[PDB]
Formats: sequence, C-alpha cells, structure tokens
Amino acid sequence: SWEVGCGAPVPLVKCDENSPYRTITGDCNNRRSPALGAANRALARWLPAEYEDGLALPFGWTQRKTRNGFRVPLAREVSNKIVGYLDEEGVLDQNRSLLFMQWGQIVDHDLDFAPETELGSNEHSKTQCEEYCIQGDNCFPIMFPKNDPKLKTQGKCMPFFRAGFVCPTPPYQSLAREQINAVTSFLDASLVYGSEPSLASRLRNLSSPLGLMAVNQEAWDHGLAYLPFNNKKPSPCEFINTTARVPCFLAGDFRASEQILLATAHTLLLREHNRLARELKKLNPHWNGEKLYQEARKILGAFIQIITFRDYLPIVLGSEMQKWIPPYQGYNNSVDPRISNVFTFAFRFGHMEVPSTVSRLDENYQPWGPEAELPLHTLFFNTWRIIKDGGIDPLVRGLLAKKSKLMNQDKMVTSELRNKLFQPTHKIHGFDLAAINLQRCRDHGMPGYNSWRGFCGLSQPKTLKGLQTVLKNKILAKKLMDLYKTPDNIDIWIGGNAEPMVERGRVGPLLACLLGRQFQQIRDGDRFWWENPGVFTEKQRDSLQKVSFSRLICDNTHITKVPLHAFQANNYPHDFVDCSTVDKLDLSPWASREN
Ligand code: HEM
Ligand SMILES: *[C@@H]1O[C@H](CO)[C@@H](O)[C@H](O)[C@H]1NC(C)=O
Ligand SMILES: *[C@@H]1O[C@H](CO)[C@@H](O)[C@H](O)[C@H]1NC(C)=O
Ligand SMILES: *[C@@H]1O[C@H](CO)[C@@H](O)[C@H](O)[C@H]1NC(C)=O
Ligand SMILES: *[C@@H]1O[C@H](CO)[C@@H](O)[C@H](O)[C@H]1NC(C)=O
Ligand SMILES: [Ca+2]
Repeated sequence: SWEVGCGAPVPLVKCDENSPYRTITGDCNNRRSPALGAANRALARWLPAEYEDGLALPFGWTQRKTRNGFRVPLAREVSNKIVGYLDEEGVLDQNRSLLFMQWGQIVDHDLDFAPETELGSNEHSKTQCEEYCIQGDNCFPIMFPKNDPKLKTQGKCMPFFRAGFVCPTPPYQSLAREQINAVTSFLDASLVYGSEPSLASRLRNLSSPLGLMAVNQEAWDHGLAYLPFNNKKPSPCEFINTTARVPCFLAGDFRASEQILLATAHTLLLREHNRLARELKKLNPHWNGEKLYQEARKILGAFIQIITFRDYLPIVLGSEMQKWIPPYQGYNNSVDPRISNVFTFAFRFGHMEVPSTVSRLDENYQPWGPEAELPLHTLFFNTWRIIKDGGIDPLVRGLLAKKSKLMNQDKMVTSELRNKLFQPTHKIHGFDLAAINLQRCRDHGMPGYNSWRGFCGLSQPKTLKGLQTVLKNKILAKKLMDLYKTPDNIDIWIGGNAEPMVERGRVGPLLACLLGRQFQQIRDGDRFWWENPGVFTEKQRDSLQKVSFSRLICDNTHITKVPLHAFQANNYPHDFVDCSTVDKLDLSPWASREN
C-alpha cells in the first residue's frame, strides 16, 4: 500500500523561502514538500493507473488481452464511428466566441505537458514507427480499421510514440508507470516564461537592465513586438512553406506555434509583460531588470488566474462551478496542487470546441482581403501568415467576432483536426487528434469511464439502456456499446465528452467534477495565488480585479473596438464598445518609495 519511490530530476532544490517570487520550476511553492506542483515530476494519480499488465503496457497493446473480458476498439475506429462528421453547417456555439476555445488551450499549456519519450534524442531512427507501422518499446502506432479511407492514401497506421515517464528511463520494472508533467502545475504563466532555468533565461532580454523578454529582431507588427524565432532545425513552421521560410516562435512552452491563434495569444501575453515592465520602470526607475522581470511576471501570472477563475471556469463548469470551486478561503498547505494524469485528458474537451476555419477581419470587422477565411489545417505551425499577411490584429478581431465550435454528440471533432492534423517530422496534413487522444488515454494507464463516474459519485451504467439514460442519446449509446461492449471499457476522453452539457456549462457532470476538483486544488494549494494574503497588497488587488481580456487587447494591438465580455458570442458593432470604455490596469499601488 506504500513504498519509498525513485527520484527523476535534480532530487531537491535549495528553496530560499524568503523570496517573494515563484521559482521558474515551481519548486519551493510548498514548504513541507517543496517538489509539489514543480515541473518535470510524475503527474498525480487520483486513481491507481490501469495497464494491460498492471505496470506499464496500455490496454490494446496485446491483441489477446481483454479489458473486463472484451477487446478494446481501435482508437481511429472510435474516431471514425463516433467523433467524425461531414457538415460544418449549424455547428457553431451561438454564445461562445472563438477566444473561449483559445483561452482553454492557453490555460491547458500553463498546467500540463507530457512529452513523448526522450526529448533529449531522435535515436533510434530505424525509424521505424511511421514507415513499417510495427509496435514496440514506446512506438505504439494508431492502426487504421478496415474500410478507413486513410488505408487507401497514407499507409496502414498513424505513428504514435508513448509519453515519457519517471524515473527518466526507457527500461523499467517494479511499480506502475507514471508520465511526466514538464510544466508547473501552478497557474503561473509558465507558458510565457518557461518551466526550466535553461529556457527562462534564453527568453529574457538580459543585454539591457529593463527586465524585458526578447523580441523578434527580424520582423515587427506596425512597430509592435513579435515573439523571437526558434532558430532550431528542423522547423515545422519553415516546412509548411519552404518558400516563405518563416520559422516557429520561441515561447515559455514549446507548442506555441502549433496553430496561428495559439501563437497569436502567446504574442498578446508577451507584449503585456514588456508593456507591464516599461510601465513599472517609469514608476520605479531604481528597480534593476530582475526586479522588473519578476514584478511583471508576477502581475501577468495573476491576470491568467483571474481571467481563468473569474471569466473562463464559470462558463465551462456552469451550474457545477459552486459545487467544485467554492469562493477562495485562503492558501491550504495540505492541498495537493499537482495536475492529475486524468485532468490532462479531461481538459481535451477543448478539442470539440475548435471549428473548421479561422478569419482575418479588418477595422470594420469585415473580410480582411480576398482570403480572409482559411481552413484550420493550413494554419498548423503557420507563422508566415502572421508576419507577411497583416500581423495579429486581423486574427485577434476574428477571436472576438467568430464563434467556438459547440460540442455536439453527432458532430464532435472537425475533420481539420480529425483527418488533417500536422505533426512535426511526419510531413503530411494527415493525422487525427481524436484517435491520438484515445491512444494517449491508454498510453497513460487511464481507468475507464465508470471508474471515473464512481470517483465523481455518479451512477455507473452497465446496460445499453443505462448508457442511453446517462448520454440522453439512444444512437450514441448504441455505437459506444457496439464498440466497447461495456460502459466500464469506454475511454474517459470520449466517455466524459459524450455526456450532455450541464446548465450554463460546456462539459457534462463527469468532466465538471474532474475539472472542478483540479482547478479547486491548483488554486487552494498555491502559496503564490494572487488573492492569498501577503502575495499582493490590498490596493494592488483592487487594481488587478479590473483587468479583462478586452483590456489586454486594447493595450497590446491597434484594436480600438472590443466587447466588454470577450468569451461570450459578440457581433460587431452592436456588442462592441471603444477601448476607452474599458477599465484599465492601474499600477499606482506598485509605486515603491525608498532611498
Ligand atoms: C487548433 C486547436 C488545437 C490543436 C491543433 C490542438 C492540438 C493538440 C495536440 C497535437 C496535442 C498533443 C496530442 C498528444 O500527443 O496526445 C494536444 C494536447 C492537448 N490539448 Fe489540444 N489542441 C487544440 C486546442 C485545444 C484546446 C482548445 C484545449 C482546451 C481547451 C486543448 C487541450 C489539450 C490538452 C489538455 C492536451 C494535453 C496536454 C498534455 O498534458 O500533454 N487543446 N492538443
Ligand atoms: C533588448 O532591449 C533593447 C532596448 O532596450 C532593444 O533595442 C534590443 O533589441 C532588445 N533585444 C532583444 C533581443 O529583445
Ligand atoms: C508561401 O508564402 C508566400 C509568401 O511568403 C505565399 O505568397 C505563398 O502562397 C505561400 N505558399 C504556401 C503553400 O503557403
Ligand atoms: C486543507 O485541505 C484538507 C484536505 O485536502 C482538509 O483536510 C483540511 O480541512 C484543509 N485544512 C484547513 C486548515 O483548512
Ligand atoms: C451567454 O453566457 C452566459 C451563460 O452561458 C450568460 O451570462 C448569458 O445569458 C448567455 N446569453 C445567451 C445564452 O444568449
Ligand atoms: Ca504553470
């Protein structure tokens, strides 16, 4: 029932528990156990992992091994039969902007990243996974079912490499395999500043004592800053247009350029830092770089917490917001702030909120040029469409005046992600994010749908008609029963997402519970939570309480018309007001008085 353990990274970290600043790595957040929520450690297990062999092998690995006496369906077959749809007509969320989806991905990137095995090597390039589609040792290919179009076109499988685990080792025996969280479990803008000393410093402008983040030297946006390029090869952002040869951006998080609207929101977050620093500098010119960096980082960290907890979670969790995140009653050092393995899958509800197209809008919020609208698949790892096609202003306008996809039991994930996903090194727009989510559920040893239903104190359907009642959908139930045979065997990603949405929310009860718990814990278990007595002065928090995503945009673009409520569905001009009408961030209470 208890063991001793193994040590993955640098075992301890001298803490210096005077420092008023979060570490970069998240270490020293918790004084009793300083490793808690620190990056490059095991994700938390809320339930024991479930592997084919009890230890490490995913359900589905060995054909003759059942789960509860039934074969596990191929991930792509589940994708084709349940997740797919043809008709993008009527699929849009009438009361969520496209920024709703985007903030989800941003928060996600702040909280969890489980890299595939050895990010310190490409070896052993035999290759062979993508070529000969042969299973072995952390090559776990997604095999196509009979009658899959991709059969005809792409080969027998989509490549897939198993997630890294502690101890940071390929061969492992004894205990249950535990995947790594490579970012800080704390909601702390790690996606802007990084989660390792190494990347934190490379991101900084040290060359001047102003505590600024590095900016693009090779290009600019009407004088406004771009993130610096990653001059790493092979650059997938170069690969998607070898003519344009415009590389990926360098950010606190390595997924920053995965799509143009994530790269965009990263660009906004960086500018805010530099803006915040330059402001602080003026008020307090006696402050060195370090002090400005940290004080800006600290304010940026709060902005993310507040937009997340005050604006985003209430319209994800809906009725269930109070049940799982009651109002803040201060830091609790007994709460475990770590991101759970299951969260990293629950948060992929976002994938059903991504629509098929992205718009560039002009100052009249009307089509920017004759190619205003682009398919999402052409915008993966696409930086050149920012740099040479009007910078971020047209793209941010689209985040405001366009809609998220609405999650839909007959229209789950757009074919832009479900058939055309680009993965670096693999050359084609030919991958499936849904199939990858399911394979990854199994990779991570996820307990099934009913285990998690029991965890959240909810009924555990055993029959078709039981599942019909919970999904409130005869035909979706029937397809799942036909593929999985028992609700116990349904992968949590698709089980969770199949449930109809709670009142005023965008996730069902199961996900509401799994998400709500995690957000509760990263808040209550955070020493540096913005509302914690002593982190911010009482006046500093009256200033922070007024930030909005509407304000972030006004201060960091040349956009002069915004909604007040950026996550709601907003039509121009009826729901738009001038940037003048929007509460500003008053940095008065940061005025420091000394020698
Ligand atoms: C165009 C939009 C998006 C794209 C292209 C995208 C793509 C991806 C990809 C490629 C992965 C890694 C897949 C794997 O290896 O298992 C991933 C993981 C993930 N995505 Fe998305 N995603 C998008 C939007 C979102 C949104 C909106 C959310 C949430 C609101 C979200 C949440 C996540 C989470 C939680 C993970 C797991 C991260 C980890 O811990 O490793 N994504 N996404
Ligand atoms: C660092 O700051 C100075 C302005 O103080 C600027 O001219 C220089 O380009 C900056 N370097 C980077 C890479 O951001
Ligand atoms: C590559 O970018 C150039 C301009 O840099 C553009 O005119 C051209 O159409 C692009 N081609 C593709 C396939 O994106
Ligand atoms: C902190 O949380 C734990 C459960 O995680 C609970 O037992 C306790 O009531 C909380 N402690 C305080 C002092 O509120
Ligand atoms: C839009 O968002 C929230 C609830 O989802 C609420 O404040 C408002 O009434 C909603 N408006 C609608 C559904 O038109
Ligand atoms: Ca973080």
